Amino acid sequence: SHSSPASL
Amino acid sequence: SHSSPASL
Amino acid sequence: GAMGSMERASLIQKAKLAEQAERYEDMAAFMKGAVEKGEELSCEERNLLSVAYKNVVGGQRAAWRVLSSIEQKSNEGPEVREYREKVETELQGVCDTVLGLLDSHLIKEAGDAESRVFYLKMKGDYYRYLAEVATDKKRIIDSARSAYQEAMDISKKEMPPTNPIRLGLALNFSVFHYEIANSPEEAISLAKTTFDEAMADLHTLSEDSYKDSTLIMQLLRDNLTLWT
Amino acid sequence: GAMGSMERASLIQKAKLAEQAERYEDMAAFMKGAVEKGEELSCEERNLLSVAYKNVVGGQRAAWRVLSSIEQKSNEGPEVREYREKVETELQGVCDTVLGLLDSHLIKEAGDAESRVFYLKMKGDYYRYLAEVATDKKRIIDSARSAYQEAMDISKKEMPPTNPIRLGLALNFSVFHYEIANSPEEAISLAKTTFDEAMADLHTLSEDSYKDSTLIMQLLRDNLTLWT
Ligand SMILES: Oc1ccc(Oc2ncc(Cl)cc2Cl)cc1
Ligand SMILES: Oc1ccc(Oc2ncc(Cl)cc2Cl)cc1
Ligand SMILES: [Cl-]
Ligand SMILES: [Cl-]
Ligand SMILES: [Mg+2]
Ligand SMILES: [Mg+2]
Ligand SMILES: [Mg+2]
Ligand SMILES: [Mg+2]
Repeated sequence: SHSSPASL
Repeated sequence: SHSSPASL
Repeated sequence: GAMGSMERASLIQKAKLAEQAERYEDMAAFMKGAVEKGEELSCEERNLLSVAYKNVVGGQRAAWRVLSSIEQKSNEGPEVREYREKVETELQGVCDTVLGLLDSHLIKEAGDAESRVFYLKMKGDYYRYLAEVATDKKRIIDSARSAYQEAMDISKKEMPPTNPIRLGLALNFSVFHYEIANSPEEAISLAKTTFDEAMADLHTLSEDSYKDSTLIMQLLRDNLTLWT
Repeated sequence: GAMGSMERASLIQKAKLAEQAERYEDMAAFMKGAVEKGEELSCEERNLLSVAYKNVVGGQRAAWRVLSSIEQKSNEGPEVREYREKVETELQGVCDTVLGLLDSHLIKEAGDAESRVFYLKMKGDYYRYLAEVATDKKRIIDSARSAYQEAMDISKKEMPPTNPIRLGLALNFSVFHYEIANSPEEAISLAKTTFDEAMADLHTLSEDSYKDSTLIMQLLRDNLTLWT
């Protein structure tokens, strides 16, 4: 599964 | 410049 | 701390240099030093902290998965188990370090939604990484869930549905449900409702914010395709 | 040494695991431990040693080049210089470690052409990496040249022109001439003669050896295209 990028 | 691979 | 003698501004500057050089262990050590100066972090600095440690643990997770797969095949000498344990222990050390920074004292000083949700999401993330290797497992899972849930409650009250932090939190909580908590239906429901609610708020955004939000929405979509 | 308590065979096994996991710092530490057991290395083990340290220093060289470029642009606070120096010092430490292993006592115990040329080539390589950051520079360059030259003399006497070790040595010595020693004409001459002599020996080889040799010949060709 894809998770969030670190930089938001 | 290209140099040699490590494994020979 | 080995960074105690360096100026905060110099640590931030060097974290950015380390990022450009793809030296993420250095980057994390610089940002740890910056956190330990005791001041709250700016939005930019919070992102540098996350980038650094996410790349460090990302390499450890990838290595752990390689070694675990080899170990499981070997169970279809002690060296494979020993080396997997070595990487696992280093991974847990990094997670414990991040969780320690969040607990001393980033979360308790974070009052604004953007910082508090960011840090609580991070807390959920690094308990999730601990859960991936745990076999304490139930309590680690509960700690991840609790952190994600507090972040979710704040984000729904204080942030618009397209906020990238809110979206990235919902994305990662849905991954937690699917990969960790054996709750694929909860994962699908969270991803779909998050996607649909963000869709309906895109009209409020500038071109640049639109790009930020839709990038994360595409990850929600990709997961829904994989999960259904 | 931190690896002194581990069996030689276990260190080799774990070096191979670290390679699969792309954990090259671990891989180098395991192979350093294996070298320090005092026995000569097999052909496979020599290659593991080289793979490990070449990937470690490769990351350091890439980071150093990024930081040096930033530093030169800044000269068109001390932080950029300090951090470049930090990476540079770590890079030099790795090179010194490899050179120390070669001098204590891999080279002096290597009697067969394949091992002796391999180690002398490595010695030239890691002095070349030191030369890339040196500004002692002349003496470091001379040390690289001397090692490459002894390796060349042995390889031409004892190895066929298509031997991959001989070819990789000639390739790297030609890069030394072009990038380090300000001798592009020597570099071109060495690359062309090496390529042509290997071409004329390919007919002696099996399908598998043919593939090994032609891979390195393509690197010689690519450099000649870049240099002419
Ligand atoms: O009840 C449901 C209906 C459809 C569904 O699947 C998706 N929903 C949204 C997107 Cl963007 C992509 C997909 Cl594959 C999930 C639950
Ligand atoms: O006198 C010379 C003549 C040609 C030359 O260039 C090449 N020689 C061989 C190859 Cl494989 C590729 C090249 Cl571009 C170099 C020196
Ligand atoms: Cl181990
Ligand atoms: Cl520094
Ligand atoms: Mg100060
Ligand atoms: Mg169902
Ligand atoms: Mg023994
Ligand atoms: Mg000329």
